[PDB]
Amino acid sequence: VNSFSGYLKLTDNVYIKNADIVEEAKKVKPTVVVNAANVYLKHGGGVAGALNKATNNAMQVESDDYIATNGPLKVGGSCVLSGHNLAKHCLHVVGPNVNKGEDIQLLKSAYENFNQHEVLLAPLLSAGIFGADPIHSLRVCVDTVRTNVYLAVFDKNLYDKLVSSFL
Ligand SMILES: CC(C)[C@H](Nc1ncnc2[nH]c(-c3ccc(S(=O)(=O)NCCO)cc3)cc12)c1ccc2c(c1)S(=O)(=O)CCC2
Repeated sequence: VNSFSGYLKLTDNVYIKNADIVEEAKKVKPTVVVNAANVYLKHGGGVAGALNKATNNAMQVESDDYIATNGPLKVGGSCVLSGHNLAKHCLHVVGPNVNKGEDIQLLKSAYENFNQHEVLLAPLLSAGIFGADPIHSLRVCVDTVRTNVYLAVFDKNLYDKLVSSFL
């Protein structure tokens, strides 16, 4: 259960590893995997596309049914759906996409959703092509998340810059 390996503990509740979140989910089958979602839960590329491809599109079929019945999420919001073969549950969280003018204050609301789950495997919210400064996203995670979060960052260069900034 939640057999995370090779993480570096940064704080009492934040751990980090240079790894593909999809490979970590396949190995660990955690209780919760976090998806870096958008408000219509369309998993077209990046982390969301990779997690969806690893479920062979089951995540996308389920997300479409959630959207049809409940409507879109808001930026900073989340929903809990099945984790299929990757985890017991998938927590779809929408961080702001600064490359599109969404406010950075919503990154704190996005990480606050992690607090409803004791243990989570997660990506660094709003980083990559969402345009937020990735070291700033790690500072918001550290100051906002109180439950146990295991961050998988699939880039050794960025992992080293995050760990150098933190230590
Ligand atoms: C900052 C960056 C290093 C980080 N990336 C990632 N972090 C952690 N696990 C990751 N897996 C992949 C991946 C991609 C594609 C594929 S593939 O389907 O092309 N190849 C399949 C081979 O089995 C296979 C894994 C990316 C990745 C990240 C963190 C946050 C965000 C992004 C990206 S974003 O997707 O640009 C926008 C949403 C916010």
